[PDB]
Formats: sequence, C-alpha cells, structure tokens
Amino acid sequence: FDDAVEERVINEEYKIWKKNTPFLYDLVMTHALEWPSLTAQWLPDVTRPEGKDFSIHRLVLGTHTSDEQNHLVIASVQLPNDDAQFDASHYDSEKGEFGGFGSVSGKIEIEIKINHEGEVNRARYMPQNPCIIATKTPSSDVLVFDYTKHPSKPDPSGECNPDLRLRGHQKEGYGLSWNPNLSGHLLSASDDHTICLWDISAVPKEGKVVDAKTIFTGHTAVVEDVSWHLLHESLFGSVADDQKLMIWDTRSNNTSKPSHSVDAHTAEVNCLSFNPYSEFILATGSADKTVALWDLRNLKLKLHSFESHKDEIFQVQWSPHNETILASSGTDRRLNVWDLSKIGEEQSPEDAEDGPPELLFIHGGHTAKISDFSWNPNEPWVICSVSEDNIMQVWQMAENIYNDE
Amino acid sequence: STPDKKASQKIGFRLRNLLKLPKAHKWCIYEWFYSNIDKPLFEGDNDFCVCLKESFPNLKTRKLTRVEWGKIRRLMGKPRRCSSAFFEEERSALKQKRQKIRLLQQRKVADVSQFKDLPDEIPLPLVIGTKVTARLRGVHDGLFTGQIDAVDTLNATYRVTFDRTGLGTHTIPDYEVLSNEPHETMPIAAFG
Amino acid sequence: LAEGRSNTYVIKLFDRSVDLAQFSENTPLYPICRAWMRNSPSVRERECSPSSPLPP
Repeated sequence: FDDAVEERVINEEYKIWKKNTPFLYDLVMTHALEWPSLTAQWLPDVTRPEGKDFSIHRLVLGTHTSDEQNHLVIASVQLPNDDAQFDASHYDSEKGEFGGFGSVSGKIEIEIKINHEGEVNRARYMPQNPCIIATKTPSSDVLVFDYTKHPSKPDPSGECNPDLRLRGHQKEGYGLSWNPNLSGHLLSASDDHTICLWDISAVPKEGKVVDAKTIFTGHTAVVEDVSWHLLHESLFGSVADDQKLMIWDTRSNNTSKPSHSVDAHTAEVNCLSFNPYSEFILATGSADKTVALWDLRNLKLKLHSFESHKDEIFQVQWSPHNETILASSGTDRRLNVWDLSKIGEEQSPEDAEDGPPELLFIHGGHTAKISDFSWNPNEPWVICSVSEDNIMQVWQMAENIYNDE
Repeated sequence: STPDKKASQKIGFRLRNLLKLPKAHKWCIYEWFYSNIDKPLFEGDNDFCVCLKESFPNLKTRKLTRVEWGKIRRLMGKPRRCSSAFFEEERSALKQKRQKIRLLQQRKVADVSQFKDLPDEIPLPLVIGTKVTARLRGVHDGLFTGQIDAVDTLNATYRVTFDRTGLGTHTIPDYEVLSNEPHETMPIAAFG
Repeated sequence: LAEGRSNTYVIKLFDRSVDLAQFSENTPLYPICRAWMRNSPSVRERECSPSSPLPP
C-alpha cells in the first residue's frame, strides 16, 4: 500500500543527498556489484605504485545469489593518496567507473572469484595470513578458503575446493571471527544457540574436514554475532536474540556457563565490537535502535547510550585509527558515526533534533538495508559499505568534521 | 559464436542478473532517472559551485587537490549533520520548490526566487501525444516507455498510455515522468 | 534484440536498448546501467567532453 510513498521518500532523500554531498564527503565512490554482498572487509595489505597518486587496496566480497553460482570475491579498490588530483563539485553521472570523487583511476576491478556453495553470509580473513579466508554458508558447515591455492578465474567445473571444511553446527548463522593473537583459532556463531570453536593451525594437511574443538551452549535464543578480544587471546564476547551479552573465557573448564552475563538491551542484539585501543571498552547494537557502550571492568552499569537510529542495528565497528570513533548500521538506510569524546558536550538548542552531541556524521548513501561495512586499516577514516541494493560504496567523510582547528 | 560475441554475451548476462534484482532495479531508478520537473532542481549548476565561487571568486579551478578542498570547506563553515530532521526539512523545501514550479507552468507567478536553481529555463509543461518515460508501479513493476494522453493540472498528475501491450492506461504524477524527445527550456518570463 | 565482428551488440531488456560493443569483459556494471538508462542512441560520439572553457 505504502510501497509507493516509501519508494518516493527514499528517492527524494537520495537525490537530496546526492545534491548536497560535496560539503559532507572528501571522497565517495558508488560502485554497483553483480550480486549483493552480506559482507565486506578491507584486506590489510596496501601497495603504492611509484609516482602514482593512488594506492591499490583490496576488499573481500561475497555474493547473495538466488540459486545459481555464488562466489567469494576479492576486489581491488584503488584509492587516492594525499597528493590526489580530482574534483568535488558533484558526483559525476558521466564517467564509467563510479559516483564521482577521488582519483580518475578509482575503479573497482575484480581479481579473484572462487566457487562457493550457497550465498556467502560472512567472510573474515585470518590476521596472521591474509591468504586464508573463512566463509559462512547458509548450510550447516563453515568453510575456510585460501585464495593462493585457487585460479584467479574460477573453473566452470563448479567444484568448491576449500582448504578446510569445518563442521560442528546444525543450522546457519552470521557470527564469525578469528582470534587476532593466536593463529588458526576461529569462532563461529549459528542459529543452533551454540558457539562452536575451531582451531586450524593444528589440523592435518590430509584431513579436509575438521571437527569443532569445543562447543559453547550458553545462549538459549538465536546467536547473532561473536568476537574475540583484541588484546586478550583467551577472552571473547557474544550477543544473541536473548538480549544477553555474555563474556566467555577459554581457560574456563566450564564451556556451558559464561564468565559474565548481561541483559544489555530490551530487544534483539545483532552485533558487538571490542575497542582496539582500550582493552576495557566494547559496544553493541541492537533491535531497540540503541547502541550500548560498555566497560569491561563493571558489567552492571551501561557506560553510555546512543540513539537516533530509526530502525534495527546489524553492525558496529570501532575505528582502527581513533579509539573514540565507531560506526553502526542496520535496517534503517543510514550509517551513523559516533564520537566518544563528545559525550556530555552542550550543543546548540536546535541541533538536538539532528541527534545527540556525539553523533558525528550520518551516511545517507544507501537505498536499502546496509548489510555490512568495514574501516580501511591503512588509510584513516575510509569506509566501504555494501547494501542489499547491489551497491558497494567506499567513502571518506569531509575533513573538517573531525578536525577542530 | 565468436570470442567477442561470447564475451559481450557475458556482459549481457551480467546485466540481466543485475536487473533481476528488484532492489537493484529500484536503485537504477533512483540514481539516474530524473523527471523533467526534478532535473532543473539538481542537474544544473548546483549550489556548491555557486557558493564556492562567491566565497572565492579568486579561486581559479573547480577541481584540485583534496588538501585544498580542506581549506575551501573550512572557509565555508561546518556542514550540518544530515539526519532525519535534515531530510524532512529538505523534503519540505523540495515540496515548496516543486510547488513553485507547478505554479510556474500554469502561466503564473511564483516565489521571490532566491534559489540558485532554475534561473529562467523552467521545464515546459507536457504536450498531449508525445512519448514519455515513466515508472509504473504495481503488478507490473519497473520503468517503462509510453505515450501521454492527458493533463491533470489541479493535482499535477498525468494520464499515460504505454507502448507495452497488456499494460494499458494509468495515471502517473508529474515528478515520475521523463520526456525522451530533446529537453525544452523556455524563460520564466514566458511562464509569467 | 539484434544479436551481433563485435561491430554492435544490442540486447532488448525491459523495453530498453544498450550497445554492448563498447564494453569489454573487464568493465564494471555502473557504466552499463547508466547506458541502459540512456536508451542507447545511434552514436557514441564523445563522453561529455572533458574540455572546459570555464574561467576562474
């Protein structure tokens, strides 16, 4: 009934954002993919051609295809240096690569496509070797890939050739993260209410299927996401539909009872992310449209609260360059960027309508649910966001917002 | 076939796979489809260029390094945080602007016209019997080509008949129709 | 519609026309979508010429 008016308001909002973009962004690229991605992750490696104003970064992409062949995609996005020579008047609607900003040699070009059974729910690379990449399948099992052992162009035989195939679930899920400190430790979260733990650093080269090392049954509702601590190799947290944030410790002989348990939100909780500089802070996003900050030294008091998301939240990512910045996204078409240091500041009386004093920036660049996004770990404050409308945006907010000269 | 034809076959199949996605099609609509009444509001020389050049008429080029875009931005102010309140404000402003426009094609007068868009070349009202491009929504969703048959000036809609058989005659607002034949611009002095 | 050498390849999809001979296998989908919105005309003379006589 209202599908006409909702489409109409989305159209007007996007056109307005396209009109008044140049004030808000130092750089945007709007690139249309072949199939929607439920994942995105900047690869840590960066290469800079000599005498050329653009670097060559790299992103890991999955496809959400109806029935036929899916892929694991590793695209290379060329970003400009600080000596870049480009335009900022509008986007372009004119050049055949993207929605205008940044170097003329800003052009996402696919490099590796790999057979993948079903859609790619989530693909996270393993920090100790960006060659190895894990994937999340809609089926029970969780796959692991190495793209060095695969042809750049997939063979049309359609054989899924994972380096390992990891089992231990009963349904699908979305939570999946490696331990950044200890090589081969992979956590996955699924609908079966269980956190299964794998280790691949100690598997035979002859065994192509690997059982889970351990299974955690703490959650009672559907588990949504799980993440390791970024300084402690043995500590990880998880969130679920049960509105419960639980903190787990590997050393515990009790794998069925968590070390901590917190009723973080009054609704579904979809995401969590540890602060990569303060080992004591973490945040979560939830279906109650609020992003709940937390302090690990006391889990009875919620450190702070963020609002102004109009719909659910499906992702939250701390900045890799500044400890005070994080971003979130959800079913609402907007990606918000928060600033911890601005908490408690007294803004002008009206601007409370735009949002709380710490709401640093809102991204109006996606016409559909933003599936996932990730900060670039090499070039500060450049974010690649994908959405259900077959769009892969990489953008960098305007410089003057984050700098008070 | 041929290696070129097979390759171009692969491009065609890529595009077909892309367009079988309703959300991707909707995005294709939002990105490039502008009604004749929307084009003057955005696609002309936008307000960024006007304010930039009025603040620095001594600035030579409109394209240069991001480091000097930092200066050209700071020396304009801090852009407002674009939010739901900002979007509803701007949507109300767009309603006012396009109310102004429709007032202009009844051959009448309009706002004081301090806007940086549409100095005089207001898009003309549609003629009866021309081919226009519009978005048809419903049991047959998507963008289609059709012929115009009538005008509804009171509510600013149009009656169209499509060149696709089996679709028939439907009413589509003024701000969802595009005229294929070359764009017509006439000064506001003619509009009143 | 009019199947294609490589002089011109046109496929009719959703009542629109696009000239695929311009695009190699490496091209992204964004220009293809833009062209398919264009209702590809007869000739592709020049791409909105980069030359600008715009003064300071």
